[PDB]
Amino acid sequence: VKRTHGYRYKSRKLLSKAPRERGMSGLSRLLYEYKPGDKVVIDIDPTFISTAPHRRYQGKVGVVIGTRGRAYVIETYIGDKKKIIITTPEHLRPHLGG
Amino acid sequence: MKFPKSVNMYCPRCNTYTQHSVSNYHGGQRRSLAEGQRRYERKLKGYGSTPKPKQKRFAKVNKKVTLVFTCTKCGYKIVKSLGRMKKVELV
Amino acid sequence: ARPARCYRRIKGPPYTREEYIHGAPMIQIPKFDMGTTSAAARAAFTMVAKLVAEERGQIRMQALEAARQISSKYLTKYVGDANYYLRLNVVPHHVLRENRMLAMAGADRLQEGMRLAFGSPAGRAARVEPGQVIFYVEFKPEHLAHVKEALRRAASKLPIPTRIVVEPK
Amino acid sequence: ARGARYKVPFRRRREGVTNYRKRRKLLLSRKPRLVVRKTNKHLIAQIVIARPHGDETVVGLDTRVLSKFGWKGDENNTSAAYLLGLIVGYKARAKGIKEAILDIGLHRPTPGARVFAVMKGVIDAGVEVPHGEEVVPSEERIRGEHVAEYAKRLKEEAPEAYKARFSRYLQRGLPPEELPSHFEEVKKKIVEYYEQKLAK
RNA sequence: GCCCCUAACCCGGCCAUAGGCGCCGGUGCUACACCCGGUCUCAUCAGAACCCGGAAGUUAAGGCCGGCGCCGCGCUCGGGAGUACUGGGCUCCGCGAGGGCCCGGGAAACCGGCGUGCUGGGAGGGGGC
RNA sequence: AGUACUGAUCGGGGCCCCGGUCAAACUCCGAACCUGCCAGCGCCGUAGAAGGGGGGAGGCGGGGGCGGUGGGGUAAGCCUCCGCUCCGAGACGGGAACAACCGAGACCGGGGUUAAGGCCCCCAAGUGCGGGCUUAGUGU
RNA sequence: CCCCUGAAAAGAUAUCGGGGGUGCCCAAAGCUCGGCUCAGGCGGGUCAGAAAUCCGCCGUAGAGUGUAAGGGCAAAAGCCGGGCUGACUGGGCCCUUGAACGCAAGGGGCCCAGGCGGGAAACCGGGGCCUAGAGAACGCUCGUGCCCCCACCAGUGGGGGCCGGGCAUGACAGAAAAGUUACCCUAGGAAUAACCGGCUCGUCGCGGGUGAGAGUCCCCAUCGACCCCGCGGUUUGGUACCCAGACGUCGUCUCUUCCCAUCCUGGCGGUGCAGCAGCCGCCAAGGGUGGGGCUGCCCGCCCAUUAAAGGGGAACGUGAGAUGGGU
Ligand SMILES: [Mg+2]
Ligand SMILES: [Mg+2]
Ligand SMILES: [Mg+2]
Ligand SMILES: [Mg+2]
Ligand SMILES: [Mg+2]
Ligand SMILES: [Mg+2]
Ligand SMILES: [Mg+2]
Ligand SMILES: [Mg+2]
Ligand SMILES: [Mg+2]
Ligand SMILES: [Mg+2]
Ligand SMILES: [Mg+2]
Ligand SMILES: [Mg+2]
Ligand SMILES: [Mg+2]
Ligand SMILES: [Mg+2]
Ligand SMILES: [Mg+2]
Ligand SMILES: [Mg+2]
Ligand SMILES: [Mg+2]
Ligand SMILES: [Mg+2]
Ligand SMILES: [Mg+2]
Ligand SMILES: [Mg+2]
Ligand SMILES: [Mg+2]
Ligand SMILES: [Mg+2]
Ligand SMILES: [Mg+2]
Ligand SMILES: [Mg+2]
Ligand SMILES: [Mg+2]
Ligand SMILES: [Mg+2]
Ligand SMILES: [Mg+2]
Ligand SMILES: [Mg+2]
Ligand SMILES: [Mg+2]
Ligand SMILES: [Mg+2]
Ligand SMILES: [Mg+2]
Ligand SMILES: [Mg+2]
Ligand SMILES: [Zn+2]
Repeated sequence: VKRTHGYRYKSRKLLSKAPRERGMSGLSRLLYEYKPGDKVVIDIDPTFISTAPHRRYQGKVGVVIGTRGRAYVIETYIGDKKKIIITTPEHLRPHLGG
Repeated sequence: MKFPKSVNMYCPRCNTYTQHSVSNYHGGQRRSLAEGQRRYERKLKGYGSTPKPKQKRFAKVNKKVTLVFTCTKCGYKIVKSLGRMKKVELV
Repeated sequence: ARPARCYRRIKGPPYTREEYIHGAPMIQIPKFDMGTTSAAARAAFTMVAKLVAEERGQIRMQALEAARQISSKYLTKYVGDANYYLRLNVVPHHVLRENRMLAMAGADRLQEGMRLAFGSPAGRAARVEPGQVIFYVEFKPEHLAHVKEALRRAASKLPIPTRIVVEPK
Repeated sequence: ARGARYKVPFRRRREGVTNYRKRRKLLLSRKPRLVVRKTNKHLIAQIVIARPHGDETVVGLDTRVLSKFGWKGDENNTSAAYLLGLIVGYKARAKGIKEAILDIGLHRPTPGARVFAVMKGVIDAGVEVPHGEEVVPSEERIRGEHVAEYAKRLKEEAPEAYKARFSRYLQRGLPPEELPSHFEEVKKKIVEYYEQKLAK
């Protein structure tokens, strides 16, 4: 049968967690104030999956464009198309490679 | 599923939350003076085959549950759909 | 049954999850350890003989059973059960499938040819690697000739080439 | 504990001091937190800014600071809570904080509690802290009239029980029946001190 | 005010080197506690708890610090092992499934060794400005 | 790789401990490898990168070799996916013929040198050189 | 449509591939605040018990979380209690369906304004912890607006319009729809079957290894359980490469040739070979292998003989040679 495409349709390994990673995660990712121009990494947190971006954006580097209430607007690229990911800080990490 | 016969709900005309009575939606009777009905009777007059399609195969098992909320203060009516399921019981 | 050459070659992933396999056959091998199995009495035995695979392939459960009977019968007749320990080291976890039109086995088995070609279960096999130890014998050094003969007779019933390796415990 | 699959909780959770659900909700505010903590002897008031590598405490004080202004009441009654809140609010206003969110931790938010007394003192010092109108204790309890009434009844009824139950007040030189007036003098001292400091 | 140094207390970060079991100690002016009561705020079947008011008692317990053994855990440590596996090339072997050579990468289990919280801010205390 | 979660599975010893066999729909660990951003190298680019607009399409039947034990199948010059390359749409040398195997990319004419492969004759180039094995015309 | 696997550690990924589910259900199974801790085990306790309520110790989740599968969850996302209806009104942007790369509906996320609920506050609430339960045009109906229009002007009744909800197409990017043809006709197709041919050999025929067991004893004179390795292309099947402007479809007759895995004839050996006979193996294809009864047959069975009355290939040899019983 042709592949079904739910919003989380091949995400077993990506949303699984190791036994040492179980439960709540630390709150330090909430406390990063990203300014426009900052570089972030999209690293999905499985405990907050309802606000997480799609699996195709995991491990991608984006640029903060603005803030919308409590989320951040991130301009990234999927191959060659420009995509906008609006996500909260718990799925983001600061990019240290410049 | 059971739904109350009265709810507290925002009223756009009152611009505040008021008590709304709850009833089932009932479609009105088709009036013969409607433009589409007039065109249909015109098409029905004369010789020929049956002039319009008529569905034979139906697939839905339930209709979308439609309810009318009437503001008790001003009589404003809000018709909403609760989704496709069996008929609700007003309680 | 089909010839064993039909299932000798490893051609796909292992098929072992019995909670997903419908109508998986039972393992017909009745016992796997022969002779004096208690380690307190195995302390007497000092020689280890090993029938070891030479190629990679699949051995059917019936082939493993036939080798087991021939070796165990020889060892009982000529060494006695108190003087050896014999273990069939592999278990037939893999489930074999065959595509054939047949009796009441599903409505998709009544369509002929390669349409709906995923076969039904047909038997069990043990997937083995080169150098894998198929048969393990512990014995006293005086019975070396009889143990080698039993291993040769067991090897005659298997679908892949093997060899006998003798060493001390 | 036993086996690799056991997940040890957070250190502060297993020591029993941080509710991380409530802490996450507080951290969503992005405002400074007025942390109020109770001990058996003192009250701790802090203005904290949370940072990714560790919280930063702008101002922190327990009720030992009231001795600098000459407090002779108990260390952690409602009046002491109010005075501590006043001092912490004035210090925070000096250091530039104008708004804060109350953080009571594992304590219960019962109305008229000492945490709300501290919050009322902070509000009166000039720092805005959001709150309901029904949780701050009455002005009588803030002045300490409940302590005075209890001391008066105890002195009338069981004088030896009065001496036993308020020995430290008598050692300090303030009978518990004179608590409201002394609270008024100390509050006047603190207000005058920090208002002159703010003017200068 | 400000700088430096520093226990137990408060707010944290990473979230077992931090956990678990057992044994042996230290700590008590202050701080943290156990503790003493229920008039008031508040609370329940229950002042146990929560909440309030205290200070007679005690370091017995908690907390914090030091030592030992075990379990678990961690490590860019030695072995396992350049092994398993693998990116590229081949008129190289094998009947064949497969294997081999060259260039480039390179584990894991397990065994032994070592380690068994580290750290940011504040209060308090000490020394200067 | 492991058998620690979910399952199977053979023995020993006292529900646990020890050894042993497995997992497409198991996972503490975990490469090669692929991939995102930045800096550099390399190369391309002002004789014009990125980006955009307009006209006209063909085509929307593919195939071969090699690799994913790819998944299926007894197997198939079999069915269905993934990647490089070649045929289709590519001359030419070798392979005894032979689209896709090896070499190699052809404007025309000539000279030379090499690639694959070959050098007893057919057939250009060796009845070339050292050691060893085969007696089956095995084999070439 | 949705989940896991296939899927080869970015993305994408198919088969009448494997394991399953969906067309709902719930006024609480939705929102929020607080308290608590589950399965299970152990000790004590009136009726009381394996299991009721009670006191305590252990208990990493071994429970529960509506519903598939996967994932998540312990001062909670579970259980109980309090208060509620945000399953809200008007709008915007983004993600996915739909990869890079055009493209419905549906679904999810982030917000602004209005007005609320819970809460001390922070904060959350635009249904269900997350990934499924989903429907264009035309027509009709309902809600809404001091709303717009209806032909020279005004009025009355009536009609239409913009915005939003519903009534449905499940073949779910949306015709309203039963057979039969052997009486058949057309346009094409080796993109696609039937015969032969090709590939493959499961099946079929044949050969070998092994030796439990039988053979009075004795594995191997003669067999050969349980298994395993092969060969042929002699049946059947698989596939669909060639051939639809056409290769005449079974059997028989007639005639020639080839193979050997040999039925007799030549040679040899073993024997459980006394003789007569029989059985088994090897070389060997020069010759022979016939006449009848039964069925269209091939095959098969039978009759009387005989040294014996072998089996196969040749476009299932041979219909521009016949025959025409069968199909
Ligand atoms: Mg698709
Ligand atoms: Mg949701
Ligand atoms: Mg395969
Ligand atoms: Mg293994
Ligand atoms: Mg990959
Ligand atoms: Mg196509
Ligand atoms: Mg290809
Ligand atoms: Mg050639
Ligand atoms: Mg020549
Ligand atoms: Mg992928
Ligand atoms: Mg659901
Ligand atoms: Mg809750
Ligand atoms: Mg689509
Ligand atoms: Mg696209
Ligand atoms: Mg959908
Ligand atoms: Mg006119
Ligand atoms: Mg369609
Ligand atoms: Mg064809
Ligand atoms: Mg055919
Ligand atoms: Mg023909
Ligand atoms: Mg056969
Ligand atoms: Mg034999
Ligand atoms: Mg055939
Ligand atoms: Mg042809
Ligand atoms: Mg023709
Ligand atoms: Mg012809
Ligand atoms: Mg013709
Ligand atoms: Mg012969
Ligand atoms: Mg013919
Ligand atoms: Mg003819
Ligand atoms: Mg002819
Ligand atoms: Mg006829
Ligand atoms: Zn109204």
